[PDB]
Formats: sequence, C-alpha cells, structure tokens
Amino acid sequence: NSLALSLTADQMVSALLDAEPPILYSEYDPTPFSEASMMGLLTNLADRELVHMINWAKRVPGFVDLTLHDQVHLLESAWLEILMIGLVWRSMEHPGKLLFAPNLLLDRNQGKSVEGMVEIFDMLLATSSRFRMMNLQGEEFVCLKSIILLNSGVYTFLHIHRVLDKITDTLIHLMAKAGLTLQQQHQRLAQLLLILSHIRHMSNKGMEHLYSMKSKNVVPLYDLLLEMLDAH
Amino acid sequence: NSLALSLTADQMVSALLDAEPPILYSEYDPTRPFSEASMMGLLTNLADRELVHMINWAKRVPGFVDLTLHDQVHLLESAWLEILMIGLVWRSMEHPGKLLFAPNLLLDRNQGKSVEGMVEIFDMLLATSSRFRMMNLQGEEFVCLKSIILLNSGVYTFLSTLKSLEEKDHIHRVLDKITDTLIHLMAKAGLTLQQQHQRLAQLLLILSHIRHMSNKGMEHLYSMKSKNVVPLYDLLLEMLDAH
Amino acid sequence: KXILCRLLQ
Amino acid sequence: KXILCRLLQ
Ligand SMILES: C[C@]12CC[C@@H]3c4ccc(O)cc4CC[C@H]3[C@@H]1CC[C@@H]2O
Ligand SMILES: C[C@]12CC[C@@H]3c4ccc(O)cc4CC[C@H]3[C@@H]1CC[C@@H]2O
Repeated sequence: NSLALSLTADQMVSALLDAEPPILYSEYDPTPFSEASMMGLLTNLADRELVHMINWAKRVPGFVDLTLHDQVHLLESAWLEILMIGLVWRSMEHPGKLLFAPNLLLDRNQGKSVEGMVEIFDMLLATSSRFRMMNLQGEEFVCLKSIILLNSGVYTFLHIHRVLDKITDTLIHLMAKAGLTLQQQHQRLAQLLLILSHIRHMSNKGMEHLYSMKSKNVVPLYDLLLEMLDAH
Repeated sequence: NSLALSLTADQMVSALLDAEPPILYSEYDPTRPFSEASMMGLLTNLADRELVHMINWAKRVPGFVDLTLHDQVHLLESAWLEILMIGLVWRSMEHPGKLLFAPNLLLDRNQGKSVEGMVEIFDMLLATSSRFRMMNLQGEEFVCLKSIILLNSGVYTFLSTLKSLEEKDHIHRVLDKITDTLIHLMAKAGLTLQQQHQRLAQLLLILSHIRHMSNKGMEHLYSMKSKNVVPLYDLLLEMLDAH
Repeated sequence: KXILCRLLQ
Repeated sequence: KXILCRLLQ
C-alpha cells in the first residue's frame, strides 16, 4: 500500500513543509467594523484559502491514495478546523491578537463587531496562547494539521490509521531529536493531541455561527464556502 | 500544591477505579408506545439521574477538588455530555450494534429512528463503541480517558485573573500525570515504546470525536426542548443551559 | 439557578 | 453543489 508508509520521519516532515499553502493577504483593507463588513472580510479570506487548501491536501502523504469520495468527505469535515489551526499558528507571535492575514490583524474587541463572535475569538486566542506557551514548532505544526485532515471524518465514515500512526512516529522523532526525555515526549504528544479536540469544538461552534450569519443575510454567498458549509 | 501530583501510576489507577459511579437501571414502563416523546423522556430521565452521581464522581478524581467552585462548575458544564457518552460507549462495548444505556435498556440503531435526528448520533456512538472493542480498551484505560475529558474539555474556555492561570497550570499538571498513568498501563501490558505512543495517540484522537458527538447531542437535546418533548428536569436543563 | 454549585459546595 | 469532487479531480 501507500508510499507514505515508507517515508522516514525526516522525509515525512519534508513532504509536509513542502505542501504548505501560501499566506494570503486580505483583498480589502478595513483601514469601524460592522457585522456585515466583518463577515464579508473574514468570509472572503476563508473562501480563497479553501482553494489553496484543496491543493495542499493533495500533497499530504497518503491523502491522494483515498477515493475521491473519501477525500471529499475528509475536507468537508475538517476545512474549518484546518483554517482555524492555521489561524492560531500564525497568531502565535501576536499576544491577544488574531493575524487573519499579514494585513488584517484583529483583536478581541473588534470581534465584538459581530454577534456571538467574541466567544469564538476568545477560544481561538486561548489556543494561540497555549501553543505560544508550549513553544510549538513549525515541524510539529504541519504534523498537527495533517492529523486533523485525516482524523476528523474517519469515524463519520460509517490506510488512514496507518498514516496517522506514521505521523505520530514523526512527532515523537521531532521531540526526541529536540532532546526531550521519554516522559516529556509522551506528555507533550498528549498535550498537543488534546488541544485538537478543542479545535474540533471551536470548529463546531464556528459552523453554527457561520450558518446563522447566512440566515441573517450578512454573508456573501460564495460557492465553495457554502458547499463546505452545507456539507455538515 | 495538589496531592494528586504525588500519586504513583498505580495509586492513580486505584483512585479512579474507586471513584467509579454506580450503574443505574432505567426506571420506566416497557408497556408504553415507542414515540419521539416517550424515548426522549426515557433517555432524558436516565441522564438526569446520572448527572447527580457524576458530580459525586468528579469530586473523587484527583486534582478536581483543588479547583475553585467556579472552575469545577465550568468543567462539568463543559463535559457532562461527553462523559455520559463515553460511559455509554464503554458499557456498550460487548454489545455489537447496540447501545446499553442501562442493564435493562439495550437499544439498537433502529429504535433510534424513533426520534428525529437521533439515528445519526446513535451511529456515531456505536461507531465509537466498535472502535473501543477493536482496540480492546481496558477498564484502567477507560477511567483514565474519562478523567482526561473532565479536566481537558473546558480548560481552554475559562477566562482572566491571576488565579485562573494557577488553575489552568494545575489542570495541565494533572493531565500530564494521567498521561504518565496511561503509558504505565501500556508498558506493563507489554507494548513496545512505539506501540505505546501510537495507542496513546489513537485513544486521544478518539476523544475529539467524542467532543464532536457531544456538540451534536447538545444541539439535538436543545431542539427537542423546542419541540417540547423534554421533561423539566432541573439539573439536566441547567447543564444544557450552560452553553 | 444554582443546582450544580449546591451539590458541588 | 459538486464543485469539490471536481477540484479534487
Ligand atoms: C466561520 C467564521 C468566518 C471565517 C473565520 C476564519 C477565516 C479564515 C481563517 O484562516 C480562519 C478563520 C477562523 C474563524 C472563522 C469564523 C468562525 C465564525 C465565522 O462565521
Ligand atoms: C442528550 C440525548 C439524551 C440523553 C442520551 C444519553 C443518556 C444517558 C447516557 O448515559 C448516555 C447518553 C448518550 C446520548 C444522549 C442523547 C443525545 C441526544 C439526546 O437529546
């Protein structure tokens, strides 16, 4: 089976760092936010990012080995978790702020601009503080994003596990090479995986938020964004 | 600080096995028509009772009581359903295709169709159950998982005083301690170092799925509460209002 | 308006 | 509707 199962931890990391999508800039500059202008800004950015995301998924070892149907199902199920972790990751060096784009750094308050938005902002920020605190590494980050893509919809399914194990192997390798003890390795591996179920949770609230914003007719009906939204 | 941080893997396991809540029996009437309103009353009645025992169990999980009353409330409001669910999947392990809500209440996928949007959730629960069976999850492992849920679920959703920082700090120390315990169980079972990491990962990954099932279940419960098919159980309603 | 803290307190 | 299966194509 899969060629991904015969990569060395270092090859694996290399593949993942390679597949990284570009960091998009917001295609408008706020400069007073408004519920409709804010949702159009964030939503505009997300829609674009989804195109690059699809390209990225095709480069994660073992992903393309799945059927078109399973591939579709995996992305529909994790697109937001993936947008979110990408967000928290680049927001690491910006205490109390969310760096949606190099040219769009918002903070908790501007989150008040939209209904039921601040809570989600706070959760994201908490995740970002946690990663900062843990001194998450880029090599670790791309392993986490891949575990999310592959692990999110697998039991909502009704090879993947082999690839997940491989990725766990890689994370331990990174941790070992960094000098952590066997105990510190397991603990950190657990701490990172645990943060994942929180990102899952933020994703669920996010879906509900995005869906309500649609009802309120505040969000521009982007084709791909909506399809992903309806998937659930 | 906390006495929980000076327990040995074996004392830790002992503590959790000791804290285990009693397995309740459903208190219903079998001679009543299966209907959206009767089913919801059955599951919802059971859940409400289990929450009282759940609160007792939490007080016995090492490190829990060291938290402020406010943090204790938060954690439980944020994990009560994941906990009811993991408990469900656990005692449903030895019952392929069925969910053992109670020793006298074993339902299957099809009796789930009895309620709107319920079957999907049943399938997820059953899927999880199958996964645990497949993995041959142990009771010692099970209690370590349930505790990780109680402590990990709402920690990234606290607030922001100096006090809260010490709290989150404390929680993470207990979580690490519990990870130590899982590995210890796995090593003693004879798994290699690699098998240990992989399993630890597999189990923790299942937790995010349980979190997901929890979110759907909340939405479902809340909707059923709009259709007016949920009895006014004081505790359950409170825990459901948390979100 | 307070069931959980009672049982907890 | 369907856009995803094509992009992955
Ligand atoms: C989906 C939402 C708009 C798009 C936001 C976004 C957009 C781009 C991105 O890279 C990350 C995130 C995280 C939070 C998302 C929001 C959660 C609520 C809102 O509806
Ligand atoms: C909350 C629900 C009723 C109570 C159910 C229960 C009740 C007791 C228990 O030990 C586990 C579960 C799992 C699924 C729960 C259901 C999910 C949807 C439904 O509204």
